[PDB]
Amino acid sequence: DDNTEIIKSFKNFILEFRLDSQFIYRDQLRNNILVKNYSLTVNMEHLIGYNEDIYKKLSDEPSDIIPLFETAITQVAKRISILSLPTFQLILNSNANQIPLRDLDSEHVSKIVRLSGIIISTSVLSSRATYLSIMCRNCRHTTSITINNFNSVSLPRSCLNCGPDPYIIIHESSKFIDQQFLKLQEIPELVPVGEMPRNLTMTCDRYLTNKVIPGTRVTIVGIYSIYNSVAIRTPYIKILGIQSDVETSSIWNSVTMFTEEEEEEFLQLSRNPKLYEILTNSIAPSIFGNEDIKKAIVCLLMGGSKKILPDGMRLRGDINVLLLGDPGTAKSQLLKFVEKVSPIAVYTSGKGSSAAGLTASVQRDPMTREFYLEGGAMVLADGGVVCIDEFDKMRDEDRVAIHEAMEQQTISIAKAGITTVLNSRT
Amino acid sequence: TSTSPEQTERVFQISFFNLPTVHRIRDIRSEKIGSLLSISGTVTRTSEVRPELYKASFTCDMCRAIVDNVEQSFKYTEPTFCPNPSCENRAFWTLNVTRSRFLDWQKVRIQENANEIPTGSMPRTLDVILRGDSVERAKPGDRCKFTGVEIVVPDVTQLGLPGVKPSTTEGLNSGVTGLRSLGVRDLTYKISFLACHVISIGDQEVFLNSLS
Amino acid sequence: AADFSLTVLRARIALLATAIGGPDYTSQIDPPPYKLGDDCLACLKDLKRWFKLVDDQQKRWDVAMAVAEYRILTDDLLPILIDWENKCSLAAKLAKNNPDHEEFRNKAYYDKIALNCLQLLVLMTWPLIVTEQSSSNQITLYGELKKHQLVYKKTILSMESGKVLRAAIRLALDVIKIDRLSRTPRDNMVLKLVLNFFRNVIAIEPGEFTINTKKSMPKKGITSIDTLPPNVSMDDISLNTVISSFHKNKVFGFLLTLTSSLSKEFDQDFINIPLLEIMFYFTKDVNQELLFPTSAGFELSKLLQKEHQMRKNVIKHTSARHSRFGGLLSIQTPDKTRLTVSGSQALVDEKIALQKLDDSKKWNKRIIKKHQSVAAEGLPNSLLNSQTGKAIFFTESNGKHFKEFINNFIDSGFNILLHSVTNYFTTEQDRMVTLEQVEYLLFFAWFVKYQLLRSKIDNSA
Amino acid sequence: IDPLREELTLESLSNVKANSYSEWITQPNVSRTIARELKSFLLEYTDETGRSVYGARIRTLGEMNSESLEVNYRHLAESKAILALFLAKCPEEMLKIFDLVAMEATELHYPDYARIHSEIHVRISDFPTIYSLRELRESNLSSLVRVTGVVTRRTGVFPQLKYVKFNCLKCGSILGPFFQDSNEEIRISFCTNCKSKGPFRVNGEKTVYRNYQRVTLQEAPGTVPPGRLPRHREVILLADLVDVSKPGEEVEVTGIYKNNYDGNLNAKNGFPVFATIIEANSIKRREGNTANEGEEGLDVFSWTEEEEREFRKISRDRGIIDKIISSMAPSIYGHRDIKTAVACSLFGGVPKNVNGKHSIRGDINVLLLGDPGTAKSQILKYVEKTAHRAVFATGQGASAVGLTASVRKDPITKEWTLEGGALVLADKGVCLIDEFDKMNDQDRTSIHEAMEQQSISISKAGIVTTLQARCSIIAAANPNGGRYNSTLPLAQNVSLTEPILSRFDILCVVRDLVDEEADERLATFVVDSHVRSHPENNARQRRLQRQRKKEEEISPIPQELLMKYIHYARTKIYPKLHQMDMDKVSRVYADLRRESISTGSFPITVRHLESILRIAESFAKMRLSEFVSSYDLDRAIKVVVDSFVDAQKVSVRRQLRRSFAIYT
DNA sequence: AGCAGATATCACTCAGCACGA
DNA sequence: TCGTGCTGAGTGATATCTGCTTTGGGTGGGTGGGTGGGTTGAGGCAAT
Ligand SMILES: Nc1ncnc2c1ncn2[C@@H]1O[C@H](COP(=O)(O)OP(=O)(O)OP(=O)(O)O)[C@@H](O)[C@H]1O
Ligand SMILES: Nc1ncnc2c1ncn2[C@@H]1O[C@H](COP(=O)(O)OP(=O)(O)O)[C@@H](O)[C@H]1O
Ligand SMILES: [Mg+2]
Ligand SMILES: [Mg+2]
Ligand SMILES: [Zn+2]
Ligand SMILES: [Zn+2]
Ligand SMILES: [Zn+2]
Repeated sequence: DDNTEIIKSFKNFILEFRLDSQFIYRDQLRNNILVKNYSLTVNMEHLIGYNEDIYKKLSDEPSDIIPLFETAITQVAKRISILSLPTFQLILNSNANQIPLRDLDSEHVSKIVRLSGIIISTSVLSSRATYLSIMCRNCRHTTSITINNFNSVSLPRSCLNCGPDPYIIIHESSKFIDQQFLKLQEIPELVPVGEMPRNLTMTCDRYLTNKVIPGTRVTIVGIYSIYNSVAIRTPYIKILGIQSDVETSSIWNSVTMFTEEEEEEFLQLSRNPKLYEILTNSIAPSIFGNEDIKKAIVCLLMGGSKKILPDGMRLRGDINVLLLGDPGTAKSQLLKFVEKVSPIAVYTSGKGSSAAGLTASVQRDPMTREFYLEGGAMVLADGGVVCIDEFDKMRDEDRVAIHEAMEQQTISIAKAGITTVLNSRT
Repeated sequence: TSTSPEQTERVFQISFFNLPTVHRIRDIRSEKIGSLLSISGTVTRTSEVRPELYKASFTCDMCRAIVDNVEQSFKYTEPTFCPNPSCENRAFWTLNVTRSRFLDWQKVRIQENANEIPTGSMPRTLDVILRGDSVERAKPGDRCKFTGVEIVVPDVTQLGLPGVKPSTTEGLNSGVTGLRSLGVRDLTYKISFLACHVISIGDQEVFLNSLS
Repeated sequence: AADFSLTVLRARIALLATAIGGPDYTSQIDPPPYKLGDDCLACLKDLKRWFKLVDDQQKRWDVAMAVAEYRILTDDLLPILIDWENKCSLAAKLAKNNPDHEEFRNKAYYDKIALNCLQLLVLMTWPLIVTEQSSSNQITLYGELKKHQLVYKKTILSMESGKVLRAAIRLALDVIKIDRLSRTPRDNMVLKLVLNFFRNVIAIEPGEFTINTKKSMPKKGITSIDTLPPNVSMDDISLNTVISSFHKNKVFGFLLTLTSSLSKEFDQDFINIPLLEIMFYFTKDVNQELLFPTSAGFELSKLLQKEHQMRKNVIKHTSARHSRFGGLLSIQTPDKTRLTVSGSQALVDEKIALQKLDDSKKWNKRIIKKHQSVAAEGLPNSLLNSQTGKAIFFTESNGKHFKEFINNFIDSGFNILLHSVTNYFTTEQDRMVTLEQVEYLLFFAWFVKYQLLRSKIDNSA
Repeated sequence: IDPLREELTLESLSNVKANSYSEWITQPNVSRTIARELKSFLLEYTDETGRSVYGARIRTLGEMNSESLEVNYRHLAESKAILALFLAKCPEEMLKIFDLVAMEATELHYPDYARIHSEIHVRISDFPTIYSLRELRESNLSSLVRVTGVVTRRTGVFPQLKYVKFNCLKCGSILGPFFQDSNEEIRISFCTNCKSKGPFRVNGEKTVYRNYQRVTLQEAPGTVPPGRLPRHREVILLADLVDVSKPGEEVEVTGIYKNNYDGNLNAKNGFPVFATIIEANSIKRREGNTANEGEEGLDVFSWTEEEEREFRKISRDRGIIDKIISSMAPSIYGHRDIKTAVACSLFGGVPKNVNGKHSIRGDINVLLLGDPGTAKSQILKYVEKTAHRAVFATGQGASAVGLTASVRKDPITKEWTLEGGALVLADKGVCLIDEFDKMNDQDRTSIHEAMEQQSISISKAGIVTTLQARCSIIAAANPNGGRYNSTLPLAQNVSLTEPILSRFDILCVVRDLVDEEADERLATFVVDSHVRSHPENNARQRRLQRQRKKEEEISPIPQELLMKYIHYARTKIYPKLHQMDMDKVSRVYADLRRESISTGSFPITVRHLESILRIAESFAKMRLSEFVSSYDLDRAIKVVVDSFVDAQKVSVRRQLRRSFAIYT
């Protein structure tokens, strides 16, 4: 009844929106379908402009309204692509005020919120159920279930005599999707007085997976929901859209993501006869002098080229710089600026560091009783720069662990039955 | 100032002392269970003070009837029969804390003195329970002389507890069975001590008043 | 509807209770003296009107439960009566000092308040009887009201060492102060009220434990049969406490005076039956042998020896070794068939073997017992249902006082009381209810047997 | 007249006619009377000044969009003794009625406040009786208690169901919502309609959630008997109370002592023993506030509007800075150079972030290098008392990770976790390190990053994180050999290295010299102070008046008012520099560098120019001024130049003082 | 598979009356 | 006042069906506990 009307309203919004003479979402959906990208990104300002009632309905009960929007998108896609296709995904963009991660409480339960933080951990992709094929043990009755991933579903308790829970899933006829778990910490500047940073559990589906790497600031739009692991519920965030300032896709792939307008801006800048002076002046504008150190930092950021010989020998292509000087030289400020400007960077204190901190650590899983390897500053800062302040303060033991990382750009671990050679190109 | 509505009957406690004989922890036997005797030992550990249910009061779920003065054994106890002729409720009760009575409770762990210990032997240990005013009268490390009654403590787990799933000697410690409660289970016993007396062997105007 | 009306009833009675009066904390004298409210007499009259128009005419008992909930009795009526009695005692002392000296104002109003308080006390303390025709509300509130009555009796016997008994005695003596011919029906009604108050105070006792029988009893079974309130023990309501209070407040003297001048200076029609009921409730649970027996140590030693002999006889059935020793016996029947028994006593003895064989059997033949609840007929607990040997444990002083009281009554007015009761009852035999028949017969039997025993013990009486 | 709407009077309310306090309070008429009396108390209560305290409190509550009205227990006790007794004996229902009557006094001022916060909580501030976790017994059950302890363990904030809705498995009927106790679970056994033994699936169309948190309160080391194991209790923090107490802090907890049935407890002990908890009503941060226990209120550093007006009036005075300096440690005779530095450190500077790329520290560090008996530890103790957040540490008593942050394995989750330290606890506060020179090298070196970057970096056991440490450090040290040698340079008198010395903004060298006049004056002042503090030398009002009279002798400003003033200035004032003599500061810096070129001299770097600017900002802040004036800059220049001159040797001190006479 | 709780359908005891002795 | 059924509904009782849960291991959790078991390896910390 009402669901059909909501779906019709969403379909009309998709098929009728236009700001000048291009149907933005219709054309976007067609283009996405062309390249086998079953999704659609919707700007919430446009939804508010088209009809405020639709936005009110979406905001009131997101977990119950979003699936209807996905169904409408799927129907419109079928109309536009097939001449008489899994369920499409809805990705939202908004400009609402960002709520501090610590300000999330009971008042924000089951609502769309926007917040920013730092990703500290990502999980291995799991498998969720969308279309389940089931059969009854006794009478062998074939049945199907369609499941949406939004949680306010189970196998029928009663067959359609058969005992409780008589249905068994047939796997070869079912369809699954991808799922991932992320841990989001709060920005250091936003932490309250004398408090440890807070962690938040988050989940992403399908096309929002494999979008972020640990240690990168991101902005998240999602639903502040709760799940029962007796009078309490564990909070979590259902991601609806990820916005980051670092092109992670272009970093972990040889593929490079840059708009044509970008590529041509970076060529024009490179054509500048004196780009070297511009970049030298662009580093630590608030620090006087130290021109040579600024040039060295520019060279370190740019880095060299790495060659792999036919015999297998590999030549390093990263540049390391040491600053030994008197107090008040502004070395720490330069290190902080380098950490801020580099696409990937980790700022660490020698004093407050360890051998296992800076390479990788053997960690036992509490449940499985199995040993895994976590990563340290030189694995988290792979492909970037590691700013080791207070280098002199570092213990010998700790220090000695850095040699292979610096030169061979690898980490060798032989502990608790784990024999592996990690990659640390920093 | 005002009338106090809560004035319950006093819970008198009788404390004995000056027993002719003082026993050691190694001298405790099962023939003296339920007898008044004194023991001496060194306090090892002291638990915190807890409220212990003494005389419970319950209200009927159905008809709101009230059942009072339900004596409690080592386990939690509830009524079985509603006092209302009309009411059929048997096994549906809710505890009422307002009308219930609680007592102070503390667990003290003691071990035999070093001089009494046979050479090259592990010290022997015993559990002493203090109630009422005798609470927090023994501190760890002290050498105390307790006077009280030797008791035997069952396995309350076996007996059946609300919301609790039930469950040296190489399996030779087999308990007693045959009880209705213990349909297929067995009951084991533990020797403890209930002490009623504790003796620890080991501004101008206020001061003047104290002196004789 | 019903629940809302119950809430309104409770609220209105609570307002009445708060409006009756309370202690005056302004005065520095401690303990504070009770102060009467502006409309104390009106409040008592309204409470009596509520009792008449709701409790009885509508066949319910919600008013009594509401009154008990807000402690109207233990906090208002008993202090009022005690204070009035103390004022009268002070006036008597002043008169002794100087007969013309007086320290009373509004004496009529105080007497009116005291009389209304005594009437309400009798109303609240009247025996509770459940019949077959009793409404559902009456049936459902039986146990709670009995518990409240127990609390009332304990408070009456304890507070101020029971001075309300002295207040009632003074009220009765006020009627006694006027001649028999000058005695108006109101005075006789007051006398009957006082006697009924005493009878009710003696009569009250714990009720029965009523259990629904719809369903066969569970695997858990009966836990305990306890009807006592939370903060009331059997020591507070026992006949020992009643004897102590009566001796302290000289109730026995008043009763003896009434029963000695019976049918001579009084109208017997009003007084004969209340006296008979009072004495029956006095002596219904008392065995006469106990009254004619440190000696406690000697008896304790004898009982310990008896238990020792019983334990010695029990010992032959116990095995010296532990249970798991595991001795197996085979016993041969007259025909060549062997039966198996377990236990050392089985091997060492044959009678024990056959007893164990018998005992081991699982099948039981059904035994049906015809049990009649005494509360069904409205009778109180007495010798008829009390288990044989149930002994009322008196203290030495209380036992002496009770024996002296009974002896004085038997030597003073038992003859006249029996004659008057027999005349009145044979004149009105058919109207007898079961309670009156049982009461008369038990009183006659008890007193005759006690006199027989005392005559045997003592050659004088 | 409807009987349910009739009400009694106060004297009649005192007379109890029920079997228990809860039954008396729950009665309709009694509840109405209690609510009316509480409303009257809130509306009509007046202090010595004569203005409605709670009217202003409600105004402030509405202004700040808060949901907690603080009520002082003493005020209620004096105004309405019976209501205070009821609150003490039956906290639950009394607090419910008090909460209701508070949203009708708030709503009186702000009619539409219900659209901001649905409910308002009442918090009791000063309960007369204080208990220890050892002293708790069964007689305190279901009654308000006040206990102190250490927050050993903490949980994350969880949403808890305010109301629980049940539906029959079989029948399908949905039972009405039920109140969720904070203590233990609510279950339905007997169905009103269905009458089914079977359980109910728990479902609800719409549920209202509540903030929930639990902490492990432990006896503080100070209060526990020496050498005995501490006792602990579990404290439950409901909505608006969460995150107020942080692990490792010392707090006073006002709450309800409650007990519940625990099966495992019974099982383990073998006796019918009930578990116990505390339902927090109010929390007071006792950390570093041992000497401030004589005040009232949940927060002694908070201020009212009238106190803000008084602060403004005080600030408008010309000689405010001199009075503030004189009020620092009034019991210490002289050392007007150690008091000025302490005041500057307490007020602090303004941190700056230029274009989001450059971060500049805005805190002032002070070091006291002096003789054994020159009143340094007492100064540190006074700073600890006055500062809003302070931490005290000793030389060898402090480890390299006891300061800063440390890594442990979590007992519950069996995973590596991060703990705070001295520095962390002193965020936006002060860290005091007595016996600085006796510190281990390793220990000492720890604070290097923290003292300038205002951040802590940890890379241990797979934990890669950066914390915030915006704490100022004031340290006391003894010169090498136990006594300063004024002939040798400063560097030879101490074992500290150049970086640590440079990180200190102000250096105060204290010398003990024999002088007849100085000795006479110091002895006279010490004797007078000792006589003044002799214990023998309304009742509460009389005590306060005599204390004020004693204080007036040695301090021009009340100490509590001084702490409130410092907190207000730090929180609400951020001075800026717009007009200033560039050439003067540049020349001063150049001259300082030229004179410091000498070997063994006190190090000079850009850090000290920034310290001059910071001290100017602090001096401007001392007057609650929004802009730094030329006088403040001149005073800061004089302070720094005087410290530098005093740090020199005897032989060249005269020449240095003559050269720098222009600036000072 | 075994165990504990429960439903419901299975008999048996005291109850009492008609005939005659 | 014995003997022999016929009536009988009450008061049982015992022969008979309806729902957990378990082992131990994270394919039940950490608002069931760590004194009911698991448990050897790595890691960080303080006293040394
Ligand atoms: N040339 C400069 N321009 C601007 N600011 C400077 C310059 N030199 C030093 N500073 C300031 O001096 C202070 C020195 O602190 P910083 O932590 O940067 O020093 P550092 O060289 O790392 O020394 P250390 O070895 O003592 O840690 C910083 O506030 C920095 O802003
Ligand atoms: N200038 C002073 N004014 C008042 N009292 C002082 C002064 N200097 C020292 N004292 C007294 O002498 C003692 C000095 O001890 P303390 O300062 O704690 O030692 P340290 O200086 O090594 O920390 C204090 O108790 C203090 O009362
Ligand atoms: Mg540095
Ligand atoms: Mg010192
Ligand atoms: Zn089926
Ligand atoms: Zn019932
Ligand atoms: Zn139902």
